[PDB]
Amino acid sequence: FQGTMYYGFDIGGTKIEFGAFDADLVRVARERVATPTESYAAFLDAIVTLVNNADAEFGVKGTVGIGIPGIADVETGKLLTSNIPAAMGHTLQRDLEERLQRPVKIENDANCFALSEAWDEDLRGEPSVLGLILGTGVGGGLIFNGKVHSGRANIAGEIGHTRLPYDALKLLGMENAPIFPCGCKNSGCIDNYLSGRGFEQLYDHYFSEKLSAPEIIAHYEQGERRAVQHVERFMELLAICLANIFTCLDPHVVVLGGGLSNFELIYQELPKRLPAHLLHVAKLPKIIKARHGDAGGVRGAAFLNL
Amino acid sequence: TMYYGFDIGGTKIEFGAFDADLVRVARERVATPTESYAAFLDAIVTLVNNADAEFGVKGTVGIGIPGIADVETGKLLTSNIPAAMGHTLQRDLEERLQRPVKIENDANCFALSEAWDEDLRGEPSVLGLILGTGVGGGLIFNGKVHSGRANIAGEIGHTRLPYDALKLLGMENAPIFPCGCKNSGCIDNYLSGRGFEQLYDHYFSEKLSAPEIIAHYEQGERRAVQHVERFMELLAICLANIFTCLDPHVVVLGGGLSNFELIYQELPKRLPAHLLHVAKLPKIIKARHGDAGGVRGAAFLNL
Ligand SMILES: CC(=O)N[C@@H]1[C@@H](O)[C@H](O)[C@@H](COP(=O)(O)O)O[C@H]1O
Ligand SMILES: CC(=O)N[C@@H]1[C@@H](O)[C@H](O)[C@@H](COP(=O)(O)O)O[C@H]1O
Ligand SMILES: [Cl-]
Ligand SMILES: [K+]
Ligand SMILES: [K+]
Ligand SMILES: [Zn+2]
Ligand SMILES: [Zn+2]
Ligand SMILES: [Zn+2]
Ligand SMILES: [Zn+2]
Repeated sequence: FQGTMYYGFDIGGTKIEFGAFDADLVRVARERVATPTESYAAFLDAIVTLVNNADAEFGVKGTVGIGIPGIADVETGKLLTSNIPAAMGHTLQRDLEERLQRPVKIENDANCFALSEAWDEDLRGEPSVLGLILGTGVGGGLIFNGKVHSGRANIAGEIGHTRLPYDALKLLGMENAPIFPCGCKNSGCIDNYLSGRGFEQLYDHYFSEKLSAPEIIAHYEQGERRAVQHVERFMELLAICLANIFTCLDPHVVVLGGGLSNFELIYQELPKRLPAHLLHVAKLPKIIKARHGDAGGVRGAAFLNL
Repeated sequence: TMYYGFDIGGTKIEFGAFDADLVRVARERVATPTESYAAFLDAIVTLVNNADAEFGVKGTVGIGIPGIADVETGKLLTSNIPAAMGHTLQRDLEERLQRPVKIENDANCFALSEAWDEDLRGEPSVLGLILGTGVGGGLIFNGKVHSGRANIAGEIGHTRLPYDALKLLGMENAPIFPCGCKNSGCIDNYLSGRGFEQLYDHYFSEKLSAPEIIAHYEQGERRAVQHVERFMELLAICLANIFTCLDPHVVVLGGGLSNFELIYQELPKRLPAHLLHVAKLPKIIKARHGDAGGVRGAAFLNL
């Protein structure tokens, strides 16, 4: 008999990342199916397919932990997923507990990322860890003394739904700054600026060409003028926004995840640009790239059931 | 054992002595001597010696300061006390008083003492907010203060106005106030009792005190009513941003402006529009130890 198997899902806009971990926490399955962002019955279908297929492959009933890009209402279980309008308002935990006939744990994706990153031996004893996801949206997971702070209403770490601070707006032209609409239905949330999507939207606003983030970064590496101006602006915008956040939270370690965390220039430029925007006595946190690559979410979700 | 706590203020120095059972047995209140650093130091030193002489012992010394002691050098950054800026307070006092001294941020001390109240025992998180000469925060998670990598945790006063607050204040026409930290537009200069006054004076060109403006508001005077409506909305917008980041279970307000009772009625009404749809309000309460939370938290550093 296989024993206990822990399944984790990291749900994104585009793909559902699935992982199965055995009794020793060795990853023994890895799947990536398309995220159905049309039907909700189909979104459920994808999740449900993955668990049953894995059930049949190892011949067990795995536990199910799910990391979602949003929040499950603490009273109703209904989802708020700002960059997934498909899933908005659904009782995901109950609906999956129905279809799968077992308990399901649901947590925010950045919380799961921060939890798994902070449980690494090098970080487990740090007094605080901030996990930041820069993907389709901007999300945070807050760990204090090794325990996730999920907040009054599962909102802790929702830095993506804070508005651009004055010094960022000044950088972007003040009354001429682009004010992007947000999936939360507010406007000017940093979710729409510091994410990989926001990086792209800012380029398009200033330069009127809809390039992807990888394309803009390749142009930057060739020293192309528009991309260089964009990247300079973006690095300063990211430093200003993070300096504000760090003046509030003052984390010991910041771990970055999501697609835009692979832009290596970030780790060189933040330490240079942050000091101007921090208090005189501030000391920089250690700012590091995710140590589990793109798997932090899957692992943290699986490990909810530990 | 006698435990001394000092809460050092923009305006005044609060002193308290707690006996072995933690009963408050001394209370003194001197003005904060913010002209000279010699005079600042002297006041603290006077209060310890006087209390030493009165109870005939050498009590422990915990101090809550409106600022940060550099984690590496011990030098102070006190944005609204230019007198103390740059000084090695802990070592200077340990010299003059010939015993160890603990130094912590004033809002940290306030939050710690408020969070250890029986009513708040077991809350997963507490945010203590000081709205005084400046704006300060103390973050408590599972009963323990998070002081941060460099003793900056909870420095929400030195975050800049968010876009929705600037829009409320006129965007490119919004007043951008200079800050004691040497940045500009920090909320320290807007949501504090001082900032409340500076916003009134910017819009109405009269330098009234916060109590005077509030009294005029209570009479229904037009300028004060406009100001208070603007202020309440500004406070809700700024705190909604902060609560979307921190999502605290309980928010305890302290400092002079926490006595403006309208705040407890208006925040719950005005916060929801600016929070996420699934946000639930934190319990928003007035300090349960009145003006003593800082003194008690400071004293109890040495517990
Ligand atoms: C209220 C909300 O929906 N906030 C979400 C936040 O919960 C989430 O952690 C963050 C990052 O997620 P992503 O993997 O890029 O899709 O995206 C924000 O927009
Ligand atoms: C960098 C700094 O000086 N920040 C301070 C902060 O540490 C402090 O908690 C806050 C409140 O203090 P107050 O009782 O009004 O005099 O005032 C802010 O200005
Ligand atoms: Cl004060
Ligand atoms: K989060
Ligand atoms: K603080
Ligand atoms: Zn938003
Ligand atoms: Zn190209
Ligand atoms: Zn400041
Ligand atoms: Zn008057």
